Amino acid sequence: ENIISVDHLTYQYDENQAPALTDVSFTVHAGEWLAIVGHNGSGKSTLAKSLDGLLPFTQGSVTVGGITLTPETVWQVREQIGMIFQNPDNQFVGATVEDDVAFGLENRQISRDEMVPRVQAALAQVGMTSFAQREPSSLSGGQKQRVALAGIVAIAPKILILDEATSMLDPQGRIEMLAIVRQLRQQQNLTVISITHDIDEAASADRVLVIDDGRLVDEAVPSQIFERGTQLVEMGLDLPFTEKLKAALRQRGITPPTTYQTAAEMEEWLWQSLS
Amino acid sequence: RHKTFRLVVDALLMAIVLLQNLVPFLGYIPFGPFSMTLIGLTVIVAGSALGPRDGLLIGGFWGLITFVRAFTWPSSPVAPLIFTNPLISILPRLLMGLVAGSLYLWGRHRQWSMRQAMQVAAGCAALTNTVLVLGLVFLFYQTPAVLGYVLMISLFTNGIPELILDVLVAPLIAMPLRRQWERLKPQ
Amino acid sequence: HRLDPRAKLMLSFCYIIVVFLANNIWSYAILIAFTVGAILSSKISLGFFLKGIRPLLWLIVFTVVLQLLFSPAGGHTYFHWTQDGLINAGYIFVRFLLIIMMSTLLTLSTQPLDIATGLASLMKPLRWVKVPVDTLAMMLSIALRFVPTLMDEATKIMNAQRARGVDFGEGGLFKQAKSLIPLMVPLFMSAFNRAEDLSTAMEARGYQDSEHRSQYRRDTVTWLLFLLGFVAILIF
Amino acid sequence: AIAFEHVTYTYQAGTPMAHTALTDVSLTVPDRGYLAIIGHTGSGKSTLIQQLNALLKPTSGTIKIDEFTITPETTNAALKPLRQHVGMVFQFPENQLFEETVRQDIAFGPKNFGMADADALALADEMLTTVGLDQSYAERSPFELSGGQMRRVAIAGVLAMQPKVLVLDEPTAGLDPQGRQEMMRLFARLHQEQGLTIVLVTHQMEDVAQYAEQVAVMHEGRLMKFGTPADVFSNREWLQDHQLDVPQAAQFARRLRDRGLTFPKQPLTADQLADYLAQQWAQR
Repeated sequence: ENIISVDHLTYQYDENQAPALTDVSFTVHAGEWLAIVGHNGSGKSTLAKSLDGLLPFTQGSVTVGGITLTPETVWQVREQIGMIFQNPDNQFVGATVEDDVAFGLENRQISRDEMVPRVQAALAQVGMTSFAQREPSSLSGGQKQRVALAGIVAIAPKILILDEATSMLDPQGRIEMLAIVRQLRQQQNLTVISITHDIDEAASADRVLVIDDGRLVDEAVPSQIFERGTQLVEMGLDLPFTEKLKAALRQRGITPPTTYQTAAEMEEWLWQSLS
Repeated sequence: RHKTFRLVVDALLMAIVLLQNLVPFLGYIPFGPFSMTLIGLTVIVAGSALGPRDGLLIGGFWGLITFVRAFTWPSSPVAPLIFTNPLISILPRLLMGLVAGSLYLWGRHRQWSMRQAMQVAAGCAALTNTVLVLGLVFLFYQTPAVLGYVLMISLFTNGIPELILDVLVAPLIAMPLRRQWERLKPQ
Repeated sequence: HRLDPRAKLMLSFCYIIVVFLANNIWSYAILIAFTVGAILSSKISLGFFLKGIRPLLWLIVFTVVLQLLFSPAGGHTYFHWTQDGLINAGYIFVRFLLIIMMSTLLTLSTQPLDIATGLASLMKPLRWVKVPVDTLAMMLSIALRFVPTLMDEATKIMNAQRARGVDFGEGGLFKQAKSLIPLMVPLFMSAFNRAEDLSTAMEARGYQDSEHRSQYRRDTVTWLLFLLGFVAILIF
Repeated sequence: AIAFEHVTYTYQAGTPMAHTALTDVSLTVPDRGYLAIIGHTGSGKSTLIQQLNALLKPTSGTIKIDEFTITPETTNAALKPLRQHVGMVFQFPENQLFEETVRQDIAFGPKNFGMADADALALADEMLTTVGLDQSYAERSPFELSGGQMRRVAIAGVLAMQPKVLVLDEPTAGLDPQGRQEMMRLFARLHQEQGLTIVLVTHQMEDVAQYAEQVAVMHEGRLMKFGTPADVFSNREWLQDHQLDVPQAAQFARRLRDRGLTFPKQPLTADQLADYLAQQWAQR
């Protein structure tokens, strides 16, 4: 649960530069996976930034699981919000994996006695325990992100915000990070918010929020968004394959179902169609 | 927030300098008995991109390294003579990140352009760096308390590696900084 | 047995301030005994250390020639009356060798972040003088981890620059420095933009102040051996 | 044409540490070619990409690129005109901008190879369109710009050197779906029109099956397979073993094979599949 109502953030001038936002409002339930797709310069970038203390908006108010975001209520909202950013280094503190995972705690007053076993536990939760002694340089974008996640699991909050956390990741690396969030969701009832252009990440969500030129412009379950077909790419998300296939069929004379099909559904339809 | 950001930027100018020491291609550029540094022109930046507070820190971090370098892993062969007394090595670096910072502040207050202030604050911070080494060398040329010709020779082989470092920073030093304070200024 | 934490620095700090004192020969015979005594324990190869030392001795000699050369020449074409250089150059070379040996013995038995946490805990005093030593620890701990990252990104910019048509190394001194702009400008800007992205991340993490640091962070007998062998040395 | 003839490269050669990143690599690419190089990370597909530019000379074997021939004894000074003939777009090329205006940065390539500033800025003017941007941008600073449009300027500055071979390590990495797309097409269009050789290192099989006429599978420093996408993708277990996979059109194609449909070739893209289903549909 968290609540955004009537939010605006410009640079105080016009609509361009760092993506503006005008009158954005929605609420997340508890233990929901909300994805927020959008093109570029839809404020979906800064909208992530805003649900933490890190963005000084003039209009609108954010409230996260009770507390509403104010200069002196920031550290008590951030406490229950774990954010993972686009770039895998640049959020890496300390030489060694285990110093980073601990960085959350160590500079949050926890004592090395309670801290040591919560860290080996956190590292093991993401399947990273052997890499504890490791320099970040010797790690891939994939891994570097899994320890960012181990960092948030070590402090254990209720909201995980994934600001295009898979953006800069190799597909095999990206696949792992996603599966270990799904893996995470099953246990502890974690609440996930994702900003992505990834179809897989966006399809694993319960509900999708489409931003367009700084304004929240649609909202649906994922099966509804995917019926946007090729207009999806322009919208801020790649194409599910079945929509690739349906497109390539229209081009060749064949008129397929409108409602989004899955591989399983589409494969079945073709067989039934083709006798 | 801003203070935290500053803490990291220092720490990264602090890494660039470690990096220039570790990689000799970045630290300097030979002459060939002599060699003009580039570790100098990084502090001119830290001074006049953030302000003198940081030009102090990065300039100090340098002079502290050329200190331990002089014993453990010498820079020049003319380093185990000079930069082993931490006044002579430290003072020029520390006090040239200072001239760096303020002489941009000062010259902006004089309503100069961002180019003209940068340039001036560099050819100065070079100067008010080289002079101190000649200064501090001339001083410890003449006293023991624990080789005048040798001291003179040491002085001679600074009045040249640095004479280039002065023509270095004034054009080149300005370019990697005008962009920098620009991004900083908006923040 | 490199498993020595902090003192190792204070050791070599204090090992340095010993080498100057030793004027006698019956004295600093004691030095080589504990100098090679240190090296012998760490490894028996005795080759890499000598090999890994050669590059430096070209310097120490390059200096020592200067000491000797000037006195005989007198900067005057005075030839070789150069006794002072012989004793004074000899002392130098001797001194700036026992140090290098032991500093190089240090660097080869101590991972660099173990120093940084040592150095920034040999100033575990040093508070109560207005120095925010713990914050400087932070910026140190950070500086360290970016050194490899900056180094990768540096050669990366460089090769990319080369593809464009930039000649690194070619010429001098002007054309050689002028080729350094297309690598310098981005290196810094990337580091700036790097640090902006980094600080933001730290804020998201629950850190708001440098003052509270937790986590991370046998030895005497070495200082016993550097006491019952040190004070038992300034006798001579 | 590009031709590798037993090219092998070892880092720090003549040294105990020495590492052989690339071993016994023979491959040919015709004129107007499109090579994609795939394989696990650090299988030397990038040691091999740097060979082309001449950023590394072969350690043994030879490379021939049109007028050019690089052998281990080739001196890097008679190779400078290869750095323009072969244009190399490095991954995240946005961290290579440094000039005051964006026009001087684009013109920077050209000038390094002789052009007087007059016609190099003039070229830089026309290069901006090509890549995407408006003339407004010409005078702007590289850093005023967006992450996405900094890459256009990066790319365009390379295109300004007028290369005959175009090597991109990862053109679409860290880009939104549309951005990835404007660009894959930009590249295809140049190859399709204006006839250019593209060399593409990807981890995206879909780009490969859709754009390439030639694939190289690099595994652990060796050239495991080479040939058309049809050749390379037609066997899947083999691919898995080298930590790759067929594209999605082909897996789905299997699902329909599993259900009793037969295709005259294994379909690698959605269009080519839909081409079969259409003819089959007519037969219905």
